[PDB]
Amino acid sequence: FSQQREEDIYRFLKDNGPQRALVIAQALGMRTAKDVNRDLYRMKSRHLLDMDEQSKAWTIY
Amino acid sequence: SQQREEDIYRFLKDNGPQRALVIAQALGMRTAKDVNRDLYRMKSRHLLDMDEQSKAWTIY
DNA sequence: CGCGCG
DNA sequence: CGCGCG
Repeated sequence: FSQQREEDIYRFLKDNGPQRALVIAQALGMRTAKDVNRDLYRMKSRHLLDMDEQSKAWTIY
Repeated sequence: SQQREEDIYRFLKDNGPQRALVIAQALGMRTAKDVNRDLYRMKSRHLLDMDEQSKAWTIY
């Protein structure tokens, strides 16, 4: 987390719809999905986001 | 190849099947992540094998 | 290649 | 909790 990145993540998914972790990271200047996954799963635990297990895509809920 | 693999082999040979954490600490390192790259690299070459139940690596 | 895991 | 992942 660095630092309110979850806010940026939230804006991207809100404006671009359901996207995989790799696309989210690249849209924020990062390289791999590992750079944002701990954030995504932290937001998911707080019911901010949710992931479709089939498409591995993250969306706002 | 990277000499460390030879050291992992000797440890498993003398101490028997061990989990990745034990192997790493035996070679001076801290976590399993420090040796997992070598382990699976040796597995693909059929040097080692991991018991999926106990997660212990052995000579195969 | 899914990996979230500290 | 397996995770090797670049």
